[PDB]
Amino acid sequence: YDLINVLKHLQQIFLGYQSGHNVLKFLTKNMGELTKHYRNDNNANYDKLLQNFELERQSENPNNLMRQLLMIQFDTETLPQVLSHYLQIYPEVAIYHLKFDINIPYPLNIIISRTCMIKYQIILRYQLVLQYHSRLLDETWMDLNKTPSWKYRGYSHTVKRRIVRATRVLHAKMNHFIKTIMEYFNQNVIDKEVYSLEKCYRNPTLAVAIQNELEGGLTNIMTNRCLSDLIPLQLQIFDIVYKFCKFIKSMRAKLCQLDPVLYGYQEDAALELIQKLIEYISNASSIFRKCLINFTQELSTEKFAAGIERVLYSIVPP
Amino acid sequence: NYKLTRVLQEAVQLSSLRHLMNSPRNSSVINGLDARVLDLGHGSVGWDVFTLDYILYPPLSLVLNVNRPFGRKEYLRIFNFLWRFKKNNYFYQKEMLKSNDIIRSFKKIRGYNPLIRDIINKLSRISILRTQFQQFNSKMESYYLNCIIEENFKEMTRKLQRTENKSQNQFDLIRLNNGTIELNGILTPKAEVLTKIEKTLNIDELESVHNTFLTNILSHPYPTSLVLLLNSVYEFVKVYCNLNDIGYEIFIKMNLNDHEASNGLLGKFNTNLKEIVSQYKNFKDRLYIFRADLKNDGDEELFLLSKSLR
Amino acid sequence: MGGEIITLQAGQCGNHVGKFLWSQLAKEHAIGTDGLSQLPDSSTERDDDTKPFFRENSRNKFTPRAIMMDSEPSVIADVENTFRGFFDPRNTWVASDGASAGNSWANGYDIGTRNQDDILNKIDKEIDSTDNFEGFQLLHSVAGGTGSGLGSNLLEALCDRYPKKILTTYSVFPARSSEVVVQSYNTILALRRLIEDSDATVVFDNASLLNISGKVFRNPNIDLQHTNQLISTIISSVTNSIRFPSYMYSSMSSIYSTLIPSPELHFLSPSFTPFTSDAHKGHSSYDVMLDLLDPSNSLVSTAMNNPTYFNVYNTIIGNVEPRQISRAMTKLQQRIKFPSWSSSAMHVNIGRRSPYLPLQPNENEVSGMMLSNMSTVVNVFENACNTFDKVFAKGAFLNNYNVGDLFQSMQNVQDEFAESREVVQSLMEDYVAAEQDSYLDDVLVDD
Amino acid sequence: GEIITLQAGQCGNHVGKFLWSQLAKEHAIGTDGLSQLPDSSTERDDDTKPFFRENSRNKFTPRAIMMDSEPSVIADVENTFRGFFDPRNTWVASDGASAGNSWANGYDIGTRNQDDILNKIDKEIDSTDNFEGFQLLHSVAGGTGSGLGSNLLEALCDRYPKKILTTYSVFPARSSEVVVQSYNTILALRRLIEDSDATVVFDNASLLNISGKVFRNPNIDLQHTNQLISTIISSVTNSIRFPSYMYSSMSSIYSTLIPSPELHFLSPSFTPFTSGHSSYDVMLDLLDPSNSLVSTAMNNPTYFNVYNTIIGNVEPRQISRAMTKLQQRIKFPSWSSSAMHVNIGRRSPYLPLQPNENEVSGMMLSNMSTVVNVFENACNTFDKVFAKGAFLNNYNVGDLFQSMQNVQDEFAESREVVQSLMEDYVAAEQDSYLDDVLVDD
Ligand SMILES: Nc1nc2c(ncn2[C@@H]2O[C@H](COP(=O)(O)OP(=O)(O)O)[C@@H](O)[C@H]2O)c(=O)[nH]1
Ligand SMILES: Nc1nc2c(ncn2[C@@H]2O[C@H](COP(=O)(O)OP(=O)(O)O)[C@@H](O)[C@H]2O)c(=O)[nH]1
Repeated sequence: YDLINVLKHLQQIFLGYQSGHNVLKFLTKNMGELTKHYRNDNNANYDKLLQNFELERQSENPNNLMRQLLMIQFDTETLPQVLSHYLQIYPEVAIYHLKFDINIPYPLNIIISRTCMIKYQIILRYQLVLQYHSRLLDETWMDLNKTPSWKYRGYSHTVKRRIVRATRVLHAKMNHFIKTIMEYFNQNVIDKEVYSLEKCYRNPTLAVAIQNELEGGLTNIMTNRCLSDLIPLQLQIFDIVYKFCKFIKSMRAKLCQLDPVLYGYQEDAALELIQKLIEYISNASSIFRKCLINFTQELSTEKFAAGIERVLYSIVPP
Repeated sequence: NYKLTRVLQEAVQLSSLRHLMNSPRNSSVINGLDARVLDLGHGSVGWDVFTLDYILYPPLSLVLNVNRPFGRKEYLRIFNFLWRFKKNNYFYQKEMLKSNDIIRSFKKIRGYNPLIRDIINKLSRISILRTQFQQFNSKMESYYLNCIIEENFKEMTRKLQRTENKSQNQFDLIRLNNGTIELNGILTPKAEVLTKIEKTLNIDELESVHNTFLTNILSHPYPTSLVLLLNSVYEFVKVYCNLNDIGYEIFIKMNLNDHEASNGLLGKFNTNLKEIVSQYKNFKDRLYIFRADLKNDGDEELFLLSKSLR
Repeated sequence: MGGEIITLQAGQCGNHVGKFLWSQLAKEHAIGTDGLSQLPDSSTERDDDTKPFFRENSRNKFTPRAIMMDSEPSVIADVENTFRGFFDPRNTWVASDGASAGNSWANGYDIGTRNQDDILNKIDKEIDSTDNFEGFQLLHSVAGGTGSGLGSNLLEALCDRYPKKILTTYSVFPARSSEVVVQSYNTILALRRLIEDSDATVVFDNASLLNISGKVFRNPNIDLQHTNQLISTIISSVTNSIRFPSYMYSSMSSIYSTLIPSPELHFLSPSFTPFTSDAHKGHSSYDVMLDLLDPSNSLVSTAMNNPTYFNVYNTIIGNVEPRQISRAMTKLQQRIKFPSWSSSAMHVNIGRRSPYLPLQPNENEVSGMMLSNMSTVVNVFENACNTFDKVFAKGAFLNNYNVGDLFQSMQNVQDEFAESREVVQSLMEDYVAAEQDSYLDDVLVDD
Repeated sequence: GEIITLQAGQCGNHVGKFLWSQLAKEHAIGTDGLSQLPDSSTERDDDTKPFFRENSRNKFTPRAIMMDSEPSVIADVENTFRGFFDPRNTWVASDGASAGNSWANGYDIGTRNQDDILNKIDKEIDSTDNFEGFQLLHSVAGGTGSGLGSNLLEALCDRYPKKILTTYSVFPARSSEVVVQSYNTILALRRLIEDSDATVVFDNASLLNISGKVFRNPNIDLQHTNQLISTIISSVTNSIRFPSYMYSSMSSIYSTLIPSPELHFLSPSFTPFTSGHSSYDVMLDLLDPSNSLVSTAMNNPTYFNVYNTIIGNVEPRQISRAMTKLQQRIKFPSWSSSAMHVNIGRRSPYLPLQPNENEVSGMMLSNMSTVVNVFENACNTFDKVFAKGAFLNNYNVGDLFQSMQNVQDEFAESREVVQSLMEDYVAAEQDSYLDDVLVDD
């Protein structure tokens, strides 16, 4: 059967195993409609994304049967809502409802149980959503450093500080934190499981042991603090990063009012706008940082984790 | 009947097919070629009265199922559809060549200064306007055949030779209407045996492939959207046929009689010119709507057609 | 809707090109140098020859449906001495007096009428060989006064003798700015008559073809005998849809219907993908066609000054994938410019690689060609324009070319010349009107 | 995400051929364009696509253009390797010439024929799948660098305003010629500073110090050290070429490497290897300035950003322990609270870890304050000679030809732009530089 290739493909699909270019490829184009689904009804044009995926499946490798069998469905319940049934995960007291699954033939289905598929589905949704938001922030960085309105000159130190440096300072902190989490999750969680599975194929003697490890790793991933402590807080981290990204993108136009190139775009009106943009950054940076530090402190009381320390290091100031 | 059948035979001889018609290893396939006359509910119509046929005899009749009274003779509905495009090709092709003949002679003689200039270019522009009408049908004919009939045909022919170690697509999934695509007919781990013979089709399987083809096209917004535009091209051509004959008489008679006799030929043109303009505008708006229908369908192929109409 | 085609060579340029053409056609259909089928006869493939271009006899000899004319009898003979049994000499003829042959104007224009019966006897005998006749195709050079004059007299005579038939030509002008002073009368007159027939032509100056032959063949010594190969691939592929027909194209009548909506602007500008006429591009079916729009591989003066297109035709040959080429069509749509008047559908066919060619080791080595109707095609013979402007504007050389008692009066010479210049200018007037959107309102808004 | 590399003169093309050779080896793709891998499998665990074009015949060439003013250098690479290059995409200067090793020379070739170099670049982009930012390598002061490399950045900014421009900068004059090359360096930097999005500096001292310790021929300086530098510049794409998940693209990495783009130059640190062990030690070994690529006396510099990718027999527990020196040794970014970022694994499968090997290698790069030692060399040199009249009046080509006024103004304004870079390296380490950013807000 070549089960090794099959599972490697499954890992390539749900754990992102050596798939950085595939996740970025997935996001390419699709992010344009993905941002609309939590801003729309259940009558949303899900079909447009489904077609984009179908077209990608047409342009696919003939031997990678695991991709050929892969499909996207939409729920109405987003991750924190579906995850409300888990005892360790606290609900809000909602952005993505995109989910992937696979139809498995019996020779494999006996291994690839529905339980593991559910765990794979939910783990991937976590990985995808985090990658999604990480990507928005990265593209925002490139927009910041490309767009002429963000490269104004000779206005004031007040604006260079309150708009440009303030944007970069908050952006960098957002970036350091979201990336460090991703690094932890892969380096100290997923890599270990992929590795463990490779170890279990070293002339294994028992089929069951393999099956137990497959389930074992999926649980080890699901019970990690990066999900259990983070989800209730992730809700605010993403909402702030997401809105910030929108904000910075709109500023590609709004900040034209700092340079003569603005010419109704007049300077007193520009000051009203500039100060409103300033307040936004101040309020957003204040709440984002305070929420993260409150959490950083809470996470420091739990001794439970190599990259948890790394994540906390990335947020705790000098 | 003598003429009807004699012509069918001539058509083959005329085509490149003629050498296979005479081939010593075959030849006989051509003998199944035949045709029919339709009672259209009217005894004097022409054109539409015709359909082409082919008759299978056992053993071939057992596999290729050319529909008989048990069904609707569906293969002739596609023939007639394609035939309507071909009828169109005849009608506009003849008239544009008639127009070029008129032009070749119309511009042959120039007299009485500017007066000649006032007319002429008025009618060469019709032949130019006409291009939108014929391009539409030529391009759609291409679409229907090259993107549907030919593709499904190729599908059948790919299937038929898969036996000889062709691409190993053994990942046949069944799409359900609810969006779930579930593997089936492949419920085996490639049937790998590890420790170690022709995938041919039997008679019913071959018959199935034939019926599959018919289904692939028959089951492929209305088919009549084409008809509105295809009929508009025909109506353009019929008006145009009259425009070309009047135009030739202008060329000869108005120049034997320098505006001395048959004055007012352009009055019949004005009636006919207004109709081609109206038809043109209707054609352009319906074509615009057609592209609108294409984008409002959701099919990537129809989006390509909307773009490629440009 | 279609029919047989008789080709014609008129002047040595069509014989040098003609031997490359016939050689390639012979390869395409396993014809051989003696004209006989080179294949074992398996009685397969309905398209084993093209009825429209050849007359097959009991020896399976494929007699070209062609007439060969020149003013230089040794060129006719050398092609006959190449096609050693293939090209039947009964249809060849030399239009010549050694004394008149060196005079490009007098040779052509005197023979066009003086020898009209010799020119026509070969033509009428072959047209009457069939019932389902469609048209003629000539290999020419406007510089080639021999061809200009007999071609001009045939353009008019055949339009009158055969009012509904298709009459065309492929015309190669040398890329020379000063060698066209002496050509100032026959090249403009070739146009004076080419403009009179909407079927007449695909035009080129060999400018880029010369430069192409010097980069693609392993021979930097660019010359006609190393460039006619490129001419051969571009012209041979034109009839691929006739030779190996499918659905839309099988004939010149069909090609005409979709490529030249305006009888007035029939002059086309050619290009091609790598070819095997004397080649393996290494790309997808969409990329090979995109390169056809790149002027650096135009067969004529290359870069055009933002040309406006009135109509573009393409053919792609090989393992063509309709989806790949959809990327190409989208991309070409953003490069081809036009008024709403010429916002026609572009038409692309799919041809067939002949079964008698060496088997292609990789079916994805897709090739192809483009023909386009553009306003800037008038720049192709710019060198002739430069010298006929200097000459015609002055009334230079009237009858100093020994006009054959036609327009023997200098004023009458100038009047013929004036008509040829009226044609040059009216050609561009129509190309400019063709760049208008309002062109459409003139007969739709108005009555 | 396709990358096209632009190779400027001897710098770009020699390192380029050494790099393409290193890649020819790493992907078993072939120095002659013919895959070195067996045909026993149709599947791969790498991604050559972004750097090499696959032909219809499964043959390969790099996505790169060799620079036009130095046809003898272009020929060196195209003729030595040949099968692994595609000369049809290479622009050659319109006059077949290079009018001196100077800014004016290449700048003028570039401005005069900007359209022709762009037409070759632009046509290749159309043949690829989603072009990803431009990669450029040059000697900042040289004819192909200060001259054409500077012109390319300007040309690319207007033709491809939506793409990322990333460059590799190598050390300025290593000899007394600095009194000339420092002027070219400064004009070059004006363009590099104003137009690029990101870059990096490679110091001669490390090429030579490494050479002295790694080659058995210690007299090697810029030649052959080009292979050492090409193994250094491999870490830049390994996560793409032997794909990973964490940092798989340009836009996903630069936001992590240099959040504040004016300080666009990174300071690499790398342990050389032939073509020690533990993740714990390879990470820690790169904090030692002797392994840096911009070596100086500042053994106690501050940092704005530190990043590292370790490839090999990786042990995450060791990485966790190595982190102790992140906390103890990196002077904190008191102005921005940044922290070190990492990536791991993806050893080329065709150059696998050998039996009994637990070795790892990797690249540390950082945005460090004390990197002025590879820029001031020109800024504080050309100006003292310049003030006495430019020493490049024998390079009066193009803009320096048009007027002596342009000569003096281009040099002086460029120095001011460079001075801003020097001012920014320093201002950036002050807490007061950014504290007011959020306090007065
Ligand atoms: N491409 C090509 N051009 C030719 C050839 N022979 C002559 N020409 C060109 O044709 C023009 C002269 O016409 P030519 O055929 O020699 O004179 P003709 O015999 O009176 O028709 C000039 O533009 C020549 O460059 C040839 O074999 N190939
Ligand atoms: N690291 C490195 N530096 C080089 C190399 N070749 C030249 N340089 C340096 O580049 C600068 C001169 O640039 P160069 O490339 O030779 O001139 P160009 O051809 O006009 O661009 C000086 O700083 C040289 O030390 C090389 O192969 N490697």
